[PDB]
Amino acid sequence: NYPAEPFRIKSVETVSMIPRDERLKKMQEAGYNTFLLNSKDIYIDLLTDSGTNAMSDKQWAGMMMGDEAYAGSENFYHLERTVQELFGFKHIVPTHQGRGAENLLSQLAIKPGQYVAGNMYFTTTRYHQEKNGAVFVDIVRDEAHDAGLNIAFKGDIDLKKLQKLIDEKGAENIAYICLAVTVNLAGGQPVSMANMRAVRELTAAHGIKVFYDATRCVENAYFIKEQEQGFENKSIAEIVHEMFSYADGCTMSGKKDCLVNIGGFLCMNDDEMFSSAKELVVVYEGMPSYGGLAGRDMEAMAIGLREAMQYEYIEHRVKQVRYLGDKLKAAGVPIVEPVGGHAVFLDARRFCEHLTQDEFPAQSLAASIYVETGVRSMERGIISAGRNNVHHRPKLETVRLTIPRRVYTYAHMDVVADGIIKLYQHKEDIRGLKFIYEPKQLRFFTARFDYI
Amino acid sequence: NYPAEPFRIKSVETVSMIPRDERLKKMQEAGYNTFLLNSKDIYIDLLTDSGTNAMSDKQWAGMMMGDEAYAGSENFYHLERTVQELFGFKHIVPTHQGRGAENLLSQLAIKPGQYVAGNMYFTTTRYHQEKNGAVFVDIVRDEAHDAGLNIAFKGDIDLKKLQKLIDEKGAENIAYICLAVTVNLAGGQPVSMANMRAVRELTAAHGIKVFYDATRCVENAYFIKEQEQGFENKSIAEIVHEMFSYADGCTMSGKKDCLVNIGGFLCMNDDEMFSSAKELVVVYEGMPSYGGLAGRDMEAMAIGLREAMQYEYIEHRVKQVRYLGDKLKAAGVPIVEPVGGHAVFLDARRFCEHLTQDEFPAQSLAASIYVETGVRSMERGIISAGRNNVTGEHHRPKLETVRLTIPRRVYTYAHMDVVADGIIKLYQHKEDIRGLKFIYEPKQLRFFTARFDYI
Amino acid sequence: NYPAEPFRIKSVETVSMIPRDERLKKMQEAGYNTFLLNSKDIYIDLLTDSGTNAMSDKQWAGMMMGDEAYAGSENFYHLERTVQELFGFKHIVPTHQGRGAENLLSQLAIKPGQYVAGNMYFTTTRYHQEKNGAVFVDIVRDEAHDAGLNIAFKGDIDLKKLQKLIDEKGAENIAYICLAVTVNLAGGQPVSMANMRAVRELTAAHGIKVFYDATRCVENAYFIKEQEQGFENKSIAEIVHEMFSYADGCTMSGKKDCLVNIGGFLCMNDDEMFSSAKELVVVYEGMPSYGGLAGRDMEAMAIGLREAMQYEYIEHRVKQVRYLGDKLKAAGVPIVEPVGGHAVFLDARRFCEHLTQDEFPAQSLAASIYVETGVRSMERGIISAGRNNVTGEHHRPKLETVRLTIPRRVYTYAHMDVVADGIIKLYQHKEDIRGLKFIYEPKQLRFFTARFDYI
Amino acid sequence: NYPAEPFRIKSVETVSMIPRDERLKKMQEAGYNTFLLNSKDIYIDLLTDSGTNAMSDKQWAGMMMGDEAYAGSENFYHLERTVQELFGFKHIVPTHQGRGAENLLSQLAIKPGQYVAGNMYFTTTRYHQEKNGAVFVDIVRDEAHDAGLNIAFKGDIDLKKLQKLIDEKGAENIAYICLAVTVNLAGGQPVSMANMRAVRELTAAHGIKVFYDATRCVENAYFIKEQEQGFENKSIAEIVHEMFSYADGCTMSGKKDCLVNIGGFLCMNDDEMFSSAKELVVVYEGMPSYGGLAGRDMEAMAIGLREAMQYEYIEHRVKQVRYLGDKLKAAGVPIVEPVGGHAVFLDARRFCEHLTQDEFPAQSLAASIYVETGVRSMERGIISAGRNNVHHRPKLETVRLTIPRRVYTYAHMDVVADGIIKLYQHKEDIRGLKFIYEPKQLRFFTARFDYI
Ligand SMILES: CC1=C(O)/C(=C\N=C(/Cc2ccccc2)C(=O)O)C(COP(=O)(O)O)=CN1
Ligand SMILES: CC1=C(O)/C(=C\N=C(/Cc2ccccc2)C(=O)O)C(COP(=O)(O)O)=CN1
Ligand SMILES: Cc1ncc(COP(=O)(O)O)c(/C=N/[C@@H](Cc2ccccc2)C(=O)O)c1O
Ligand SMILES: Cc1ncc(COP(=O)(O)O)c(/C=N/[C@@H](Cc2ccccc2)C(=O)O)c1O
Ligand SMILES: [K+]
Ligand SMILES: [K+]
Ligand SMILES: [K+]
Ligand SMILES: [K+]
Repeated sequence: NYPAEPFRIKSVETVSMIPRDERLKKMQEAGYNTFLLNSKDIYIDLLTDSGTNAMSDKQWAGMMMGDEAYAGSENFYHLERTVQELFGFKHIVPTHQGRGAENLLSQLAIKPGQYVAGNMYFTTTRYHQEKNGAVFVDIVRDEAHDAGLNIAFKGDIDLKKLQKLIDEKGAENIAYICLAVTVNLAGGQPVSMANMRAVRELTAAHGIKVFYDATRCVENAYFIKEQEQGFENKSIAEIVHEMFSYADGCTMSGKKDCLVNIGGFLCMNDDEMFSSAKELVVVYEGMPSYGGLAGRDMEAMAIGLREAMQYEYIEHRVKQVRYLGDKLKAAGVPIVEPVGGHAVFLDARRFCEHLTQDEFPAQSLAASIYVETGVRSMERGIISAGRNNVHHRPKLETVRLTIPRRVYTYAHMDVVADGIIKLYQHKEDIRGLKFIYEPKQLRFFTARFDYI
Repeated sequence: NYPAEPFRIKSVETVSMIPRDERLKKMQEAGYNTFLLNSKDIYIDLLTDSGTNAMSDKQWAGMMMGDEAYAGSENFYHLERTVQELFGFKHIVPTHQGRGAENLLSQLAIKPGQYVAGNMYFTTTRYHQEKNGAVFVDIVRDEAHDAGLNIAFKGDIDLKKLQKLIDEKGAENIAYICLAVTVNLAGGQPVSMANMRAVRELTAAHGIKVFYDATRCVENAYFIKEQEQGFENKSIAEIVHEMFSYADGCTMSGKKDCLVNIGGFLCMNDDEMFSSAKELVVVYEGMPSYGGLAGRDMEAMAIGLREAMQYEYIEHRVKQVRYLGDKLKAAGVPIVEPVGGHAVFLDARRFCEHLTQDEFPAQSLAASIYVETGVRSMERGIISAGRNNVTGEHHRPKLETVRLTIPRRVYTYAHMDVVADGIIKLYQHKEDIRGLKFIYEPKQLRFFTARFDYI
Repeated sequence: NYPAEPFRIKSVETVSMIPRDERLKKMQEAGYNTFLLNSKDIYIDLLTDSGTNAMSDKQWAGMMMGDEAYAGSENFYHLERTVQELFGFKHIVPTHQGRGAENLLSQLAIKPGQYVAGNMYFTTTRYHQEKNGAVFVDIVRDEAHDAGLNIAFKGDIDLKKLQKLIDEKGAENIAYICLAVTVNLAGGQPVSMANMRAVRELTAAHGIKVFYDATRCVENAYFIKEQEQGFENKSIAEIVHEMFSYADGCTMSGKKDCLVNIGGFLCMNDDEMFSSAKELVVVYEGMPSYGGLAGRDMEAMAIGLREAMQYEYIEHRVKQVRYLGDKLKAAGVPIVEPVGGHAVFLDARRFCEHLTQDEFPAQSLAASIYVETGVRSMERGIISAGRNNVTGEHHRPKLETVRLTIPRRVYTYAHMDVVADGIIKLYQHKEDIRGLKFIYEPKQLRFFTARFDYI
Repeated sequence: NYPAEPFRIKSVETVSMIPRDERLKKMQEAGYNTFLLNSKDIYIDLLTDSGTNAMSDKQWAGMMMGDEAYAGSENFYHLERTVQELFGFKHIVPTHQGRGAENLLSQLAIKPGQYVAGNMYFTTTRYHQEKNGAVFVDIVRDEAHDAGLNIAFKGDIDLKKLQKLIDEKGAENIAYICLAVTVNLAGGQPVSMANMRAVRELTAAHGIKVFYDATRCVENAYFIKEQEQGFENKSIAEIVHEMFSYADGCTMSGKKDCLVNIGGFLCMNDDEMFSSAKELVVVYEGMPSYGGLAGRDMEAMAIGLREAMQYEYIEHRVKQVRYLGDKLKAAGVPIVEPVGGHAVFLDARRFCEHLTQDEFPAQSLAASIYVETGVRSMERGIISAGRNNVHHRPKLETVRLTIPRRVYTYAHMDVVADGIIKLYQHKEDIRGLKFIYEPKQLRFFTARFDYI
């Protein structure tokens, strides 16, 4: 039901084990904002799965083989051929991480006033689209916004919505479709191959380009192998390769499914766009031959992307997340369903119905969770959705327990679940928050609170 | 209760995950001898807790700071200060691992014909004692030889036996007392502080030296903290320091409780013996300032011994082993009791009570465990006992066991479940396990390269 | 005098050692464009001193201690304290390297139509200034444009030009002064402390901000210690701290003087600009607590910046480059003078005075150097200048040079001899060097992938 | 004439650069014994080439791939096949370093009262021979004991002496011939292939076994390629393999020519001796499958032994030593000739003729050299030769400047030479030593002196 880790522990990261009374003072020193906690005071850090992964012995051997040459590095060639083989795109440009690739794509592929349509959006991706003049259009199925609705492949694009956008706006005014795998904001929900194929067919008939946000494509491939009829006999690598065969290019944060702590890249099949991409990468990232990465990190990412294709690794990755979700759900703790590939999302408005929204139940729930167990989590609701000129009220008001790859055990998942549940058994005791410091911008990062 | 890992995974070691049918072929190519399996074919390797530990990020940082100088390495001085602080001995000599320290001690402290008495024995330790002319005497409590008896501090020396030896042989004819912590041969059983003090008191009244085999002294310290009344407010480091205050020196395999993959050392308080040890170490190991270790490894061992003093680390280490024993015992699987600090020992005589010992039930059980789970375990039964080469008969040990030896910080509870679930499943059909026979038996060291086939 | 390396080799990087005939084939397969050679085919790679440095054992120990947390990493706090101590700025934001910091600064500090004035320019720096609407003005001393003039502190800003700009355009229309240390385009020439103070004094009287391009500020500090009277009793760290006391902030490529393979940062004293920078860094680089770097790299950069303050290290760094220039100059080989902190620039116009600039003498000289020695160098001449795409004509730079760029702590004087001996041998038969012509020219970034063949 | 380093610097070992006045106090704190100096106070440490080498990036990648299994390690199999391929012996037993292999060989191959004959001897090797009851006989050519005599292949065995030993003692009373390559005590002097072939032919005709001390066999192979007629077209690896084809087994300290910081092994062709070796290694070293080494060190040594076969590496290794020797000899500094593979040996009785032997000119010369430059060196004369029951007066009274592999540059060699020469230009100023502390045993290690 829940497989054991398909690897051994090679080396350990020492943690402190400071007790509850001391954690309380550390939380109070952070003004009750988990973003202000220091890493040295954290037992289990579930802020994000981005860049927090444990590398393997083979990756660390590659780390000693960094060819740091400015051009012509063996590490660059290894990453290049690995991505060409596993993803099937003609051209690759490394970037220091995913939002560097998004910066390049959005400048290369958007004319001001055009539309970018996607299955929901991610913060940085949509910023770079809009900064370059695009209008974002959400074409995900309506169900993906219903947090409790347990349906498969919730990340799928609604073809009816895409058709409507083409009819109302015209194909020439659509810069591209942005298809993300998995869909982070919906809870890490996967996209079916049938949907990628149908989106490809409809866009190609109109000459519209498709670019993937590939950041968790291996988790997505696992959901396809597990749940999409006809893929039970296909390897993860076969599934990944077919996925990208329905795309014109992709942006990738290697910090996610390539099992590294830094790294990303931009892929594309078009030669002229590749030429333009090489001119632009020099401005922001570095020469096309390293893209703002040390040689040893191009090497680690090449090795990690291939490790991620191992069935047992990605099965265990996803089922470990699922174990945390299953234990919370069996206790009645309200969560986004179905559990996604990389995180369990608490529904904090359901958790703290005794507190009003304006008392910040997600922030105070995250604070309570650290004090009782030593775990940090992130905000994924109104605050992240931004404010609107004419707030950006989201249906998904979530607190994220984000699982780094290969870092934690099921016993760590139990510490997390036991603490969230023991809190949930006295849920009414948790206390609302009020600001005592709020900056104008990026407030989730440095704002400070106190109890009402 | 079983605590969560008081650490995170910093990096992982790749494993193959081959399925049962392919494990059966690897087991057959190994002649059904788990000692012959390739490491790359093993998912969970419980052959030994020696030298198989996972180091920390701080140790690996130390590995980048190896001062490889032949004499005067900063890493030696760090190892020296650390052992002087944590164990309290005056002098320390590094050795490449534990049996190199034993070689030195036995040459330094034994005159031929003298007796060495200990709480049971370990093979390398006793060999070096006997090779240098000592006669071994077991002075452990009789309870330690009852593998089913669930009692605390089973490793304790019987003071009456030690008193008896002093009276019959004479104090001047006893080279030293060899007190091991924990006691490996009894299943990893701890020694109480009460016992260490009484032994120190009795030997000191007669001028007799006491040297500890300190290889799992931190596991031992945890049992004292957990179970000896009056130690509940003492830190692991306090307990360790007090333990060694009752010895004249020690031999240590860092490969066990110092959380490293190689390394050991010899400690002593006597200045004259220290001079002689420095003269001998150059013969077998290296200079007194590196003792057959790279500078980076003295550094890793210095850091790891200090890491081992963290209460939550050693609590979890010992309770992870206990989890494995508890789950087996709850399904009725026969094991040595109580569970020791580092391993669970299956009682293969009872597990395979349809087989005779001449059909090698421990060897066969270990083969079955690997086939069913990808877990390697060690035969510790008639095969490892060897054959009497005077008579040609097997040595027939009372203990016919399979050792599930747990490396420190390498595995999780889910790995422990893989081990337990597969053993419990084997146990539910234990009568189906077949006997083995030799098809190749070397003259010596037969457990290492012997090959078998099913009867 | 040329000091010995004030370090030992801890580990080496394997190289192939292919002979001349096989180097000729690799050069031909690269289309005679050294930017196209494979790193594995190069013995001594002098393409750039950026990101190619050798780290120390202490830095590699830091690499094992990467706290990879998304926010609040211990490595960030270490980098923060270190830069606050050594540079003296109030606020620091990591960026993945120097041009990421430049992107942020130019967006934060420039209103469209304003002027940015500097001591010459660097390509990425000036691009981000112009992309955000600034007009660039060169206020370096006229001497810096005379490549043969052997004078000290050639990088100094002409205070009269800065005064002239303030009077003609108005102080409110100057976004900031961009003072680079050293000045790359003049050959790596240093700026005097006297000049930094005078610039600070003049700009402060008008409310004008000053930001340093601090990429080789430690090389710059060494020239001040060596050649500016009154600094002979000052430590490198004292000089560095005083330099930055005359700026409102800086952009830094750690890939140069912080002795790392990746990393950079943005510094400033202004609280309001710091808030805005924290809002912008999330757009392009990452959180203010990692800025597009792994935790291990913030750690390595923190350790390396502090290592760079050691006098003997930077003395040897700069004198190793000087050794290369001196040996070339003594054989009559034409170079930019005086030699800068990080590179020797061959004057390929004069070296190949039998070729026209349209025959690409720098590109060809660099191809010849690799064939004869296995040394890679960078074309910094008409090819890198690019083609005017409005008119189709080459951009024709006054400087037609080959850059021998020296990575820090990677090479020895014997490697410098390989470079010099081969160049001197080429020079003794310089008339034999052939012109090149395009056989493939990309529309943009032509120095990176253009291919050539001999005329 | 002197090639540049055939590698780049990947990482540096930080040193202090403390000046002369501070070095003087550190030397005085060491009682004027370089063995008592702390490594952190040393710029250039030339005490020994044993275990002090710089590893490569590929070796450090292998260090991250340590398979620490007690039996069946991939690292063991790699070392095993590498040694079988490069040395050609049937069986290999790892040991933690060379004297662990000597302990095994001497117990396996010596009956009490038998003779072991060799081309000179080394300290640990001869101790293990004699401890197991053998009588040592030196059968090196007489010239090898003449330090100033510049002749090629000074390490060669005198076949006339070997013949005499067989005739006087009888073949059955000779346990084995111990042939070392190079010969350390003679100054690192090489042995010719012609001599290894002739020793093999004579011993085999009498049934006498030959075991090599292989510790610097790659340096030896370089001397053969450079100087022995007919080997100029042979690769280093071809030469090494032919060398060991004239032996029944060998002891190897990997700490020397295998380019590692720890490690060694015992090789042999005989099956019964291998079986006996496996039983004995368990007592002293570890199981035959790791022999007292971590897996990662078996890996590093397998990689390093193959790196040592690169012609340009070993040419530069030897010529760097030769450069130091040439610069001293051009200044009139008296040295052992010809310069050997691993060290330059000062002749300190010729250097300090104004001081008597009993004033310890070698010790005080080593002290002076550290104070003026930051360099440590070792004693190789009477003190190392031991005392005799009925001193062991040696013709070779040498101070060794021992060069670790891949650690230092020619500029470091110049610091060393310039300091020894500037001393030699005022040689008469150096001051004799007297004991202020002398232990009974191992006195070179901890004894303390003062100036007369
Ligand atoms: C689907 C998807 C992502 O999840 C993604 C990064 N995720 C992140 C990191 C992050 C970014 C912004 C605010 C908070 C946290 C996550 O914590 O979820 C990026 C950017 O990649 P980058 O971080 O490598 O620039 C692109 N697409
Ligand atoms: C020819 C030869 C060697 O040189 C050798 C080691 N040399 C050493 C190390 C050493 C040993 C004893 C006293 C002083 C220094 C050297 O400094 O010269 C060994 C022992 O190997 P080991 O050190 O690996 O045990 C065997 N044969
Ligand atoms: C109580 C005690 N005292 C001394 C030592 C020696 O230390 P060292 O020389 O190994 O460092 C050991 C180590 N025991 C290992 C390794 C082993 C040894 C022989 C056969 C199989 C396995 C095991 O129990 O597996 C020990 O447990
Ligand atoms: C004075 C000065 N200011 C800023 C930067 C940017 O720093 P960063 O973004 O590289 O970290 C640099 C780095 N210069 C490199 C790299 C390079 C860049 C373009 C073409 C070729 C090579 C070179 O001189 O080789 C610099 O020298
Ligand atoms: K990270
Ligand atoms: K090991
Ligand atoms: K780099
Ligand atoms: K060493």
